[PDB]
Parts: sequence; structure tokens; C-alpha cells
Amino acid sequence: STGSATTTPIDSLDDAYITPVQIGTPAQTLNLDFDTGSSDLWVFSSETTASEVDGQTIYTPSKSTTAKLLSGATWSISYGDGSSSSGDVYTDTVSVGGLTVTGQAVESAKKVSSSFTEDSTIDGLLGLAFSTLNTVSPTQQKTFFDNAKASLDSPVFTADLGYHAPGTYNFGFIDTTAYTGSITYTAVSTKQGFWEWTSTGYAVGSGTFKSTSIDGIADTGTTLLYLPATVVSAYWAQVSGAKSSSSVGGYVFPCSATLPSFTFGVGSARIVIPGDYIDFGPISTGSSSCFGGIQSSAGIGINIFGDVALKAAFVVFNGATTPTLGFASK
Ligand code: NA
Repeated sequence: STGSATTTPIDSLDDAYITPVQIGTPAQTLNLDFDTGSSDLWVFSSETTASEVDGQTIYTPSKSTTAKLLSGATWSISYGDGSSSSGDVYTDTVSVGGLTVTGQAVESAKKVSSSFTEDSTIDGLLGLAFSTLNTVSPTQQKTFFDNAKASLDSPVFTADLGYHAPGTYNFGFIDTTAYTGSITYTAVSTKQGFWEWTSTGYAVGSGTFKSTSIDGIADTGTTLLYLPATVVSAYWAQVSGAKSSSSVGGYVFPCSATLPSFTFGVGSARIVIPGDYIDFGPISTGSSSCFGGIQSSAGIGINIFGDVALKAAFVVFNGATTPTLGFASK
């Protein structure tokens, strides 16, 4: 089997991407944030505290003929941005892009933090990291990918995120028309439960490539590119008037600037992030200070290749017995 679903930016900055997901019988379609940096599939629901729901579409298990309470199971998760959610668990039928899993754990939110309530466009998350990070207790649950895997034509999914445009998540096949050149595969460590890999270095603009190992994760649920402070300072030093602002919470730059590209290494291959991808616009409405898309990872404890980096590539998440990542230009 295979599945193919379009993923759409939630706003004009590509802050996140939503993908429609069918849950239950008859189908209830919710727009989920597919997150390769977490392992829970959780949704706004008929159980979510009413004051914490503001425009989201909810899952109502009582209206699904295939829903069953997973008795005694609870979940609670905290993300890198300080947001959180928690609740109870149902099993139900879940379909993505025509690929169906029966008996998927659907984690129903009783509580969500303010950042979730305030984002009316995101109805929940669908985690695609390794199932060792799933928060369900006392019986840990599998991701949608892990449950689908054995049915898939190939044990893979691909992320093809757009810049200011829709893109695609495919399950079970490589679309050889969706990229240019060849795919370069690189080793993955699953020790921390993430799609963790080592980039071979970077360049700023037309500058020379610096060969240096950068361990980090491929995370579709993170908007920005978080890298070591040395790398990030080297980038922003090429932008006149750029500075790190403790008041704003990262590097800002004059909105009048033209940003340089950023290149990262994948083995002997190179992925180029155009400068435009690194502009996240005014810090507040009407400001002439713009927020940068490359930020320091210092204090986060891991480097994160988030959407700024991933949307410059066709990315293969190879879930074979020995997992690997693949990157191609597009
Ligand atoms: Na922000």
C-alpha cells in the first residue's frame, strides 16, 4: 500500500504545515501538524476543556462506530517551545492520503496549552519520530508510520515541504519526479528517538564550504533552523545590521536587507537554502526589524533541521531495519 497527502502552510510565513487526516467511521477529517520530532498522534476532541478550544475542528469518538476507549491509558507531552497537551486515548481507524491503519492510538486532548488554543488552524499533531518517544502510559503506543510500515510497498515516508506553497507527504514510495539529481543517504541514530543525523558542514552565501560535523535532528514540526552559535554568528555577520536581541529572543535583521543563502552538507552533497527562506518578516506588525530563520541552538541541547532547512530538499525518512535519511535537491 501507499498514501499521498498534500501539506499546506498555515500562514504566509510557513510557520507550520497542516495535512488532512481522516479519523473514525464515518470519517472525521482533522488538519494535523505532521511532526518528525515527536511520536504522539493527538487531537482536539469533544473531551477538550471548552475554554481551550477556539476554532479547531474536534474529534468526537462517540460519533465513530470504530472508536474504542483504550482503557486506563493516558498521555502528556511537552514540546521544545514550552507548549503541552494531555488526555486519554482511543483506538480508531486513521487514514492519510488513502493509506489506512486500523487500531491506531488517537490521543484525545483534555487539556492543551495556550499556544495550541490560539492556533485555530491546527487540530492536533501526528508524530513521525520513533515510537520509543510516545508518551502513552502505561502501555506505550506506535506511531501511524510504525503501524503502517509492514503494509507499505517500501518502509519509507517522504517530506516535500513548499516555500510559501503546498507540498506533499508520501508513504510507502519515492516519487522520482519530485526531486532533481540523486538522493544522498546518511546514517541515523535512534538513540534519542529522533531522526538524528550528522551534517558534513556549511557555507554562507557564496563563501567557502566549512567541513565540520553537525549532529542534529530532521524535525518537520519545528519552523526554524537551529544550529551552533559559531555557525549562526558566521551567517548573520554577513547581513549588515543583524544582531542577536535578548528582548526579541534571537537574531533580527533590517527588513531592508537581502539575505544570503545557507548551504548544509549531506555526505558529499550540498543542500542550498535560498536567502528568502530565512526571512520570517517583521517582529511585530509594521516593524522594520525582521526575525531570522536561522537561530542558535545553544540552551536547547540539540541542533534542529526544521522546516527552513527541510523545505529546501526532498527528504526521505527510511524506516528500514537500519534507518537512514535521504536528501535531494528539488
Ligand atoms: Na515567533
